[PDB]
Amino acid sequence: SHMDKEGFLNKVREAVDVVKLHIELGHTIRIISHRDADGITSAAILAKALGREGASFHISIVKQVSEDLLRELKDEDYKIFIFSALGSGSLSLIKEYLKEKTVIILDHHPPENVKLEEKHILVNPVQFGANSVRDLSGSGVTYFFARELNEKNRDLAYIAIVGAVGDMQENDGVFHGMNLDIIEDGKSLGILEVKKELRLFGRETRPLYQMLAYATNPEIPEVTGDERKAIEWLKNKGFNPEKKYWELSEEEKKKLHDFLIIHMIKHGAGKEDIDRLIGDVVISPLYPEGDPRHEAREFATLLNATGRLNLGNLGVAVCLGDEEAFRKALKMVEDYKREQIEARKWLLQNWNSEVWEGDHVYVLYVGKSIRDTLVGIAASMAINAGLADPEKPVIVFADTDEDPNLLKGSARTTERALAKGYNLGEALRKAAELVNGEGGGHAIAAGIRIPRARLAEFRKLIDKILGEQVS
Ligand SMILES: [Cl-]
Ligand SMILES: [Zn+2]
Ligand SMILES: [Zn+2]
Ligand SMILES: [Zn+2]
Ligand SMILES: [Zn+2]
Repeated sequence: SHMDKEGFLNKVREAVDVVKLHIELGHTIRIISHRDADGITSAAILAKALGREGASFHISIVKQVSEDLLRELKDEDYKIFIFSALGSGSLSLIKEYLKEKTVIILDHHPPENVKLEEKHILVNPVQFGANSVRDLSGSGVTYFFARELNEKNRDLAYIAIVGAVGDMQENDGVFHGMNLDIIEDGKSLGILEVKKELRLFGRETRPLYQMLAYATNPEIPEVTGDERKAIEWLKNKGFNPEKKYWELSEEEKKKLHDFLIIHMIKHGAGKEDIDRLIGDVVISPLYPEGDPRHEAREFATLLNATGRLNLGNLGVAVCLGDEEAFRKALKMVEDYKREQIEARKWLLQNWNSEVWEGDHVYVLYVGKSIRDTLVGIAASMAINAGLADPEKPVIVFADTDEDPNLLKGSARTTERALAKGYNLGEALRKAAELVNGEGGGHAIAAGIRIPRARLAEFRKLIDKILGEQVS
């Protein structure tokens, strides 16, 4: 991909001029953001930037943009609404319910192909040639929005990268697009640094054997999910398994990298998984070593842990420096990682007996066996554990926490399937229209909410829609 970076920044300037019209008049800025790391960092960037301009703001951290949400926002008396890290897939609904309000969309998902009214400004790098999952995240769009508003907001560069890491925008091992420009801004201020290290969770707070056993993207053969074998392997290679990765010297890290690469080669791992095991890791000298805020992936996991318990507002406070909010949030990470471990064990046990395999898709309905906010991780795990054909997309459904008759689904696939022509966001958007649902997202990763009554109909429908995308 090749962005028109200046054309995108010109659009950012247009949105900044609009929001300053309302700041001048003392209008309270209504902010709607997503509950994962990309949305939480986005909300904190807006909260800090708008605080620097003396503006007032009201933040709501939500699970998605829905028609039910927009009907609630229609009755709110705010003059301007800012959607961050979401909203691109709901332009028609935003046009309908917020017609007489000013709306700013700071997002990176493929936008719905509809025209907007003059007071609804879409700020999306995809419209300027960006790859939606590599070149910039929602926190990155919000960062450049904040930077154009005030140059001092460059000190939010690390927070913006935390959201990009939460969105796995360095999933192939390196950063791309305007994420590299954010990194340069943070390096100029000395608030972040890019290392070439093991790209796994647990650099700061986990012992080495849990860092290896937790690895699911990519998995480490025979070691993933088995802390006892991880301990044996580390000791056999001359490492203290209880030591943390940050406590290793640079010489020991390189020795660990060599052993892991040899291990994956000996067990037949693919080249793409080997090449992304070691790569860009962003750390921040603003925080001490051993603190999860010191590394972007641990920081993002910490924020996701707060949003998992409907406490994303606590995660926003952590980004803004609330140390008491940090002390609470730190106690939420362990149960978050444990639930992912149990989710993988449930997948390995029940995939064969429960999965619905069509000609172009896997559809797995877990009921409540996996939390609805974890179906995206579950779908990726099925691919990364070898349960699913890499060229066949995986959709995992779970009952929503709020409505047992409503399902939340996440679709995930690989680059090999994208080469076949599959586009999960486009397919889910079309299928949702036919079963009274709401769906959309990236070509490689998308989500959908449908009534539980429509599950059997949806499986036949999405299999047909995906099959027609095949080039
Ligand atoms: Cl999703
Ligand atoms: Zn160019
Ligand atoms: Zn997303
Ligand atoms: Zn995002
Ligand atoms: Zn690149």
